[PDB]
Amino acid sequence: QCIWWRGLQNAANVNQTINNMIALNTISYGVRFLKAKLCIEVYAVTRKRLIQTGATSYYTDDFEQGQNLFIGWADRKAESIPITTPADLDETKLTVANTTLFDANNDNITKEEVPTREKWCHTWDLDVLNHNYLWEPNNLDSQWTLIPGAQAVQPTATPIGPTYQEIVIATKAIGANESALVTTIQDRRSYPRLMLSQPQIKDETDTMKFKYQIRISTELEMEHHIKPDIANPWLTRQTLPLPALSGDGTTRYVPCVPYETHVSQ
Amino acid sequence: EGYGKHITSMHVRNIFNQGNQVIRNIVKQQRYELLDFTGTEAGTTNLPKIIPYQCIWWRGLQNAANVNQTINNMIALNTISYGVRFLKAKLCIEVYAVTRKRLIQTGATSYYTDDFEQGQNLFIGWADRKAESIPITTPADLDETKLTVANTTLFDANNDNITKEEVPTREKWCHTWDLDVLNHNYLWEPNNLDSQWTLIPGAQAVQPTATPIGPTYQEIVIATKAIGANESALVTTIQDRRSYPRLMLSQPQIKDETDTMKFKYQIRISTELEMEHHIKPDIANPWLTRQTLPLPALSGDGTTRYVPCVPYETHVSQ
Amino acid sequence: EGYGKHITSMHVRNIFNQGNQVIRNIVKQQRYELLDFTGTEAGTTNLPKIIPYQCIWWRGLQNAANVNQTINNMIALNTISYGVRFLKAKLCIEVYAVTRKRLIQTGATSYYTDDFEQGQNLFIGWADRKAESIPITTPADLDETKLTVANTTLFDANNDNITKEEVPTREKWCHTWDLDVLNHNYLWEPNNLDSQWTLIPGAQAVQPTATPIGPTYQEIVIATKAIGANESALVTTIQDRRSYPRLMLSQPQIKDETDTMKFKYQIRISTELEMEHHIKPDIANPWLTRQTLPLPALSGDGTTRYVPCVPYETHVSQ
Amino acid sequence: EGYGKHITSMHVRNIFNQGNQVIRNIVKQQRYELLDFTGTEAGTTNLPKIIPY
Repeated sequence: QCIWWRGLQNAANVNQTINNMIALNTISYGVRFLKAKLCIEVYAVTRKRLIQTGATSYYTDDFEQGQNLFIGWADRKAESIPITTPADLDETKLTVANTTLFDANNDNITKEEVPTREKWCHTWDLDVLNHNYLWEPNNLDSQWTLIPGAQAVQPTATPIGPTYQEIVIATKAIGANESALVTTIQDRRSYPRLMLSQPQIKDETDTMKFKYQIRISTELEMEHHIKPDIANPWLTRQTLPLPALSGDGTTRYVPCVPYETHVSQ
Repeated sequence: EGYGKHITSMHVRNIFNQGNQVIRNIVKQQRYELLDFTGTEAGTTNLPKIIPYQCIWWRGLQNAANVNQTINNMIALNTISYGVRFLKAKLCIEVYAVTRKRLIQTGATSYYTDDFEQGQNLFIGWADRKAESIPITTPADLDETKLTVANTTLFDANNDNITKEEVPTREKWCHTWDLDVLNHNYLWEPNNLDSQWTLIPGAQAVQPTATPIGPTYQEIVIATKAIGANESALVTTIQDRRSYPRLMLSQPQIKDETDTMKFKYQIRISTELEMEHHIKPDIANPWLTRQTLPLPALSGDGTTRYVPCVPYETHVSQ
Repeated sequence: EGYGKHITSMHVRNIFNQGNQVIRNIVKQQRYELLDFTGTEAGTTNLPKIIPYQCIWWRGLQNAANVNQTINNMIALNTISYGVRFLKAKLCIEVYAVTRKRLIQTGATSYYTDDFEQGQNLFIGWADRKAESIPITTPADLDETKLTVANTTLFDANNDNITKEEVPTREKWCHTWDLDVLNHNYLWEPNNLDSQWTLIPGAQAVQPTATPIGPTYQEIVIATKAIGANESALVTTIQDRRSYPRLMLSQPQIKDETDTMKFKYQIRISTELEMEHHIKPDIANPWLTRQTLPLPALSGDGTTRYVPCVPYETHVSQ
Repeated sequence: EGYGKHITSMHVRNIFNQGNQVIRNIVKQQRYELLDFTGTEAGTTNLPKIIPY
């Protein structure tokens, strides 16, 4: 949900691709994201087996291929992601206290289990916008910037603005002289919270502890509409900014609504 | 390696329905009522009778003495439902009798008697081609028998602006409204319909500025709903402009001698309001509200509040 | 003589439905639970795990921590319904893991560790071909993880009376019951299912004389229901004899060294109980009860009460 | 042994394009200019005008 496809959680990962987008966003008046593709691979599954010599206890790591990684969708539930900083986006170190996929009383999660040699790869269609509108070019250097698509929920402590509601209304300031009125119809999009977890197994004392090796592949297709040959400052009327968590708040919560109901006509 | 006819490999499943389940209930209220234009007081005057179909009166809220188990169902279904979409509201009226008050004089005193006039018949006013509103003080004011507006009539000698259908005794007049305006997969917040200022679905863009409705009467809806202190929801929907003219009942206007003739009708007013409740999902989602927008309601501190009842919508060629 | 397209001659109608309306709700309860045969106490012993499908445990009554909005729907629908008929109860079990406790000794002390055995698998005991009952003290006793019966096992060296299907990890074992026995247009009294001694539909004619059920387990039902001080109702129905054997779960019985090997399984036990609620009619009829007979329940002052769980019914040629 | 419609066995992939991507831009320059052979100075003389394509 955060624009993490740039790998903003770390500066050590910048592919020339990102360096292209940074450039193309200088020469483009607007962009429309599409076909964001998340593709995950599990090379290994490793469990920490406690051991005791009776003098001391040391841990070792063994391969369990039978067990496998789980892809939680956090569907059928309303859960948000705290974001303090971009480093917090790292899915390896990102967690929410008192959350689990396996809930003994009521299991609300749809989850697909990913074995080692099988790769789990999901795709999002990020072009919601119609009526010939586009997204303001963003180098995606801010994590509070959230993907296209409208999940109408916003924290009142961090007002998004119009960009999560199907019917958009915004007054953009081109300059001191000219405001622009942007109005668009985009479809409500859910974007449930997606999470990864190990099997929950009580074993002895605390639950079993697995550590997975994965290769997480990402493709975010972006169509940049380049600025015209002659400067038009007023193309902005077709561009509306990316949704972003606003406010003075250091930590900010993305809605991640699970799903949208469907109604017959 | 396991054996059984029931066994099968594990596949992705979560049995929970994520809110796709629906329940269609019909809110039914049926009454045999007196329309008395004879009386000089308490809305029994010659003044026409207004049916507040625009207010959600289909629950028979004008009186607590009429609560059918149906309403007691809706009350329940509205506890377990995140949203509902009204549809096919059906008003069906029957005239069992027509009774006129014939003045009589013995010369010592004058007494009234009641005779049957079958030739004359009840009139259904639409108040079309005119802009008229209904004052609502309280729910008891919704009663169409006692509900009136001063200095109003169906028969206007100078200009007759009313479309009106005349209902004979043994003929029943039954009209139907399609109350599902909402599209783009939106629904109405569940309401037990205990408030009369709550108005039916459909968008008649007029609102009194003394009692601001909010967005729900304009085709393009924009609202920020408070789910909790933490999360606001932005509801935006396109619904069609709907007229909902003021519908009223009246007797013939006949000058006779002195004041006009006075009729009193016996009618059975049958009502069916079809409601499709979308039940809450198996797992609590507080944020389904983003697909629900509240019923239109007359707001403000005002005790008396006027429903627009716009007569009609023009049509334009493309 | 009246004019309109809506008008028509009066015909016999009463819009009220006289109870013909139905609502199908699915009671869903889904859990990821631990089956621990390692522990020496609190039903975690080697003793097999019993699933009390015979008790109405589909509400997850063994714990209040599991209440899905579904159950909160049934609670409501049972307020507005005169009767319900259960059907297509579906039990679906999944094994995510299989974990054995391997004893270890350093010679100073002995500690236990847990390893994965995928080759071994969970067993579904049917307790068929045998007559076994389930003690129920309280609803918490319904938990199939901690529910056990002393001196019971699936593997009996001398005579093995159990039909049992073995469930590997990635395979899910899912069985289904048809809970609509009732015919002749009869229904079950609405029950919020807050009592475990309440037992599922279907007639297993056995009852403990210490806890008399009443007529509801015999094909030919006869009961006098008290509607009020004034009116008794006589309910009589023909329903088919249903077995409902005791279903239980267990680990392999392996003697190894000293006590048998000890496995602990991780499972997700999925449940769908389809319920068709017949809503109360628009007008109160207290006497619909004549078509409803109460759910079977273990009665008496007894704290602990035994469900029969008859294994099977014989079949005879005509 | 894993379940999903998205899941599939792992195959050789490196999503990176190794330079096969191309962008066609048209460099456009458009002008309304004066050709003056009248002036006696500053290349405005009779001498022809050369376009340095």
